[PDB]
Amino acid sequence: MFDGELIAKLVVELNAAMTSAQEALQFPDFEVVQKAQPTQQGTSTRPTIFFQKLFDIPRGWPATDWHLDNTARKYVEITRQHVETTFQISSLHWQNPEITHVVTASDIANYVRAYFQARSTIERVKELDFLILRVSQISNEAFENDNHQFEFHPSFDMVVTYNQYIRLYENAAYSADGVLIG
Amino acid sequence: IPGANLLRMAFGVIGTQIVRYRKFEQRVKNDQAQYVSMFGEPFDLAASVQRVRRDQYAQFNLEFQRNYVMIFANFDMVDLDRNMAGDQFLWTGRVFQLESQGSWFYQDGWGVCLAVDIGAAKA
Repeated sequence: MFDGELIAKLVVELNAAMTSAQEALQFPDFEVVQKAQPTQQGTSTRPTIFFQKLFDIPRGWPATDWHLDNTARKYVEITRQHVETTFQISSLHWQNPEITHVVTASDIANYVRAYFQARSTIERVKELDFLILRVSQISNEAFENDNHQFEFHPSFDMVVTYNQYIRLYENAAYSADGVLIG
Repeated sequence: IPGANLLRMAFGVIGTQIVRYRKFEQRVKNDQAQYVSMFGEPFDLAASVQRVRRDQYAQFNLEFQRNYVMIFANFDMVDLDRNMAGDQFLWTGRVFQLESQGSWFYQDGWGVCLAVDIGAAKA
C-alpha cells in the first residue's frame, strides 16, 4: 500500500477528527498540514495539526503465496509483509489571555488522541485496510516562539499497521519422473 | 556635552517619522494565573526608526522569521522590570527589549513586530 494512499487516508481521517472537535470545543477554525514541506513555507496563525513519518518495523517473516498463470505457464510469486509505521502528531495554538473562553493546544491534542482510540472510529477505519495500536504518552513542550512569547507545542506518536505487496515471477513444472536402484 | 541633548538638535537635519506610543500602568489576573496588562492614553511621538534586518531559521519545517526594528527617540522609555514594557506601531503593534541614556537626555529602542493593529484608520 506504501505511502501516498496511506498519507491521503490519514489526511482525510485527521480532517474528520478536526471537523468533530470544532463542534466539540468551539475552535475559531482549523488546518491540517504536513511537516517537512518540500517548498519554503510560512506557518499559519490558526489552530493547526502537523504530522510526520518517523520509521518502519517489518514485524515478522515475509509470507509468500503462489498464483498460476495458465496461458504463459508461469507462477507469479506474491509476497506480503505486515509493516508497522509510527506517525508523530502535534498541534499548535496561541493563548490570548483576554478572552474568557479558554481552549488549550494540549486540549486539542488530547481530543484528537481520544478520537482515534474510540471503537467506532476503529470499526470505520478497518475497511480502509489498516488499524491502530495504543497511545501511551502526550507531552507539553515550551518554546520562545518568533514573537518572543512563550508557547506550547504538545505532541504524541501513533502507530498504524498494514500490509505491503510485491510481485515477482517464477517457473513452473508439470510432470515428474525418477529412477529406482538397489 | 552630556547636557543639552544631541538627538533633539540632530532631528533638525535628518528628518524623522511619527509613531503612536502608549505606556504601561498595571496588570491583573484572569483566573488562570496569567497576567493581563492595561495601557493608557497613547500619544504621538517623533522618532527615528532604523533597521537590523532579520534572517530566519527552523525548528522543524517551521521557519519562524522574527521581525525586528531599531528606533531612536528622545524619551525615557523602559523595556522590562518587575512590570510590563511599552508599545508602539509604525504600521503594526511592536514591543522592545533594551535601555539607553534616558536619565541624561535621550534614548534609543528596539522592536518585535506583533501581528497587526486593530484597524479603523490604524487604531
